[PDB]
Amino acid sequence: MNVGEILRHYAAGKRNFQHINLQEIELTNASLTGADLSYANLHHANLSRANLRSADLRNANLSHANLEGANLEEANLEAANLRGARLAGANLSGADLQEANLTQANLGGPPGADLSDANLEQADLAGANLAGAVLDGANLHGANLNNANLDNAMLTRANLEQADLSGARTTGARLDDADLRGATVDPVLWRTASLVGARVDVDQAVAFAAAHGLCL
Amino acid sequence: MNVGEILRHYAAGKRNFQHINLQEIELTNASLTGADLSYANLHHANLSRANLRSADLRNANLSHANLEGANLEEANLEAANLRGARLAGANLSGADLQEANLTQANLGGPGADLSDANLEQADLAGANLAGAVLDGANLHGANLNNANLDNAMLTRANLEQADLSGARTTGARLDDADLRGATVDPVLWRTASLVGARVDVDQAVAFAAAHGLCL
Repeated sequence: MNVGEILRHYAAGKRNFQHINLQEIELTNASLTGADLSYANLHHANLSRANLRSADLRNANLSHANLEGANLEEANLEAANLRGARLAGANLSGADLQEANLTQANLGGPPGADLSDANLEQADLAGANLAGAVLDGANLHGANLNNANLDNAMLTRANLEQADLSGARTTGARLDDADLRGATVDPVLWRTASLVGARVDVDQAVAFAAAHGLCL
Repeated sequence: MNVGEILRHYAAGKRNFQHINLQEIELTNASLTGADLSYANLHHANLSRANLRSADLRNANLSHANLEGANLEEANLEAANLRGARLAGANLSGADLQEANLTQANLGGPGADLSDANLEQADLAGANLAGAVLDGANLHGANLNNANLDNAMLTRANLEQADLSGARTTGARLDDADLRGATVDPVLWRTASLVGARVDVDQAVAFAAAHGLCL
């Protein structure tokens, strides 16, 4: 299916486009709210500035898709493939992104995506850039953040239980009131992140002290 | 006994002056090394710049004594009363000061040197040790209530079982100190350098907590 066809259909009030192939498509500025694009192929698709608010994108292939500046508020992205996707400035506030693959995804730079209150449970964000991103209130229970860039990323009140932050850059990260229990973190995180009211284990508290040079 | 008598005796090679009353005495600059002054009364004595190296001053009353700039290296001061004593610039390097009462004592505020001193069980409550050097000192079980340790150097010091409640610790260097079991305020965790400092599990927790972490 091409651009014109699908815009027409949406304008007619059609909302079921599930399984549709839209690889490489130019839907810049396109307005597709409430659209069911579950299981859709959008590999390398240009959705720059698109409005996808409340879309069903569950299981969609969005690898290396440009969503830069797109609206995805309360979109269902569970298990969506977003590997290498360009999301700088995207609004994912409230989105269901659980189990989604966001590896290598660019979510901001010295600009930042908004993921406030998003569900990122079990999401694979390994190697992702979230520098300056906003994840205030987000659920990252069990999320993989290996080698992720969280420089200046705001994670206040976020749930990082059981999360892996190995290799994550955390300079300027704000984890105040976050729940870190059971997360795997490098000792540098203790040195870099602000952690006021952050919730931790006993093992974590010890690690925190040790990371400041204390011996036991 | 007055000044002249005792200087003469020392110059003769007499060393036993134990129990001698020298209250209020002016022994500024006096040189009294190896002197046994155990149980001596030196209340409010001026010993400014005195050399007391290797003296036995055990149980001596040195309350409000001016020892400012005095040498006390390897002196035995165990159980000496030093309450309110003026010790700015004194060298107590290597001294046995255990059980000594140093409450209210001024040790720098230019500091005194207490390197490698034995301060076990010493009462230093309310003392001023600002800028003092206690590197390597043993303060096991010492009372440091409300002590000023601003910029005091306590590296490799033993603070096991010590009470530092109310102690000011801005700029304090506790690197490689042993803190196990010491009682400290949470502010100490915030203010002192603690690299290689040895701590309890309960201390590690308190440390985190003092940085705002919740359990």
